[PDB]
Amino acid sequence: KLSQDEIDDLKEVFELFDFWDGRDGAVDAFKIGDVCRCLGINPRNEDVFAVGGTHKMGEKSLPFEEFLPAYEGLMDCEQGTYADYMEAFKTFDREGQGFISGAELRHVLSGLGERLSDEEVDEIINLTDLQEDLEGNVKYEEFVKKVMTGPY
Amino acid sequence: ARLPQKLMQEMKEAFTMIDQNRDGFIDINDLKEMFSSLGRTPDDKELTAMLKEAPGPLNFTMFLSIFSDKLSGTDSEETIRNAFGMFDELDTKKLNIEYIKDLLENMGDNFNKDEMRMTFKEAPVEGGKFDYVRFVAMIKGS
Amino acid sequence: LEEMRDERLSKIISMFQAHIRGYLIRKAYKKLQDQRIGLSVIQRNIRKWLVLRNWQWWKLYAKVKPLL
Ligand SMILES: [Ca+2]
Ligand SMILES: [Mg+2]
Repeated sequence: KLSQDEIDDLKEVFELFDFWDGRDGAVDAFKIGDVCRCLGINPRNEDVFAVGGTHKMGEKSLPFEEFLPAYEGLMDCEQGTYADYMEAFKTFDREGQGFISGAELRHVLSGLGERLSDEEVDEIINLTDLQEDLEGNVKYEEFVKKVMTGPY
Repeated sequence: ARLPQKLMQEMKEAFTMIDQNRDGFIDINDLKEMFSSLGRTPDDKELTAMLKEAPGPLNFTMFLSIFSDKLSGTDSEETIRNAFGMFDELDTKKLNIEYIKDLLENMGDNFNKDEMRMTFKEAPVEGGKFDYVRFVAMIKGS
Repeated sequence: LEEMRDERLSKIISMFQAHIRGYLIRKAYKKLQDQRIGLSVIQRNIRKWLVLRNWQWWKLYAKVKPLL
């Protein structure tokens, strides 16, 4: 299954993260998720735990060859679609016009699911350049599209 | 792995200035001459000992052999300042002391306890701020 | 039923947060690569300095470098 071009990429990224926790030919299991994120997949935390991901730094370290099978195990994780996302946000939409309040937006992002931190919420809202109007409302469709299309 | 051309050109320039003879060799007279132009001039035994570090007569090729490994992966003041600048987003020109300590000791090619100690013994640090611009001047100078 | 509906909503949100986590990390990648070079430059040069700072040849060399 795994393309040789893909295995190359994983090595590039594995090496970077190896460097960042102290270059030894090993990546902390705590960073499995982020390595995979850098490779362009979007695993849930539960997904990465399932593959041996840990809950804090310094419990376990993986050499590349224990890492490859994790990345392969994560490549088939369910990834959300635009339609799932619209359906999700529409359950919070009080009048079905496509607006949600910024406070509500923060509630779903930081109060539900795999809760994000305030910093991460602040950051995504900043990076996506999402504005509220004078009544503090946002168009979630814009936000969803921007998050999906990514930083570049 | 190296060494870059600019470094070669520098070394040649250095060698050229120390060889007051234009002889193509550095000897003890060249050395005394150069040191005396810069300040204190070390005693003849220090000088002879410096010359002894070279297997033979101090040609430029011998000069190279004496410096190449030790200068191998060194970078300009500028390059190093920009290296530091990459951890200084707001361009304060300082780094939180704890931050540079963490980077140096726990990441990359980790510094051991002795490297850390000698690194910071004389480092410019004040109010928890590590002055990397000043630090870079220091590691290039004296 | 209603348990299933609540569970799928929660999973969908989690996937979106997953999309956000991804975005964030990817956005940071280039800087992470640059910082790696940066820190390599720093560690390597500090290490070179520790070796050659008491070496008489280097002390000479560094006094000559500015005059070039
Ligand atoms: Ca490592
Ligand atoms: Mg001469």
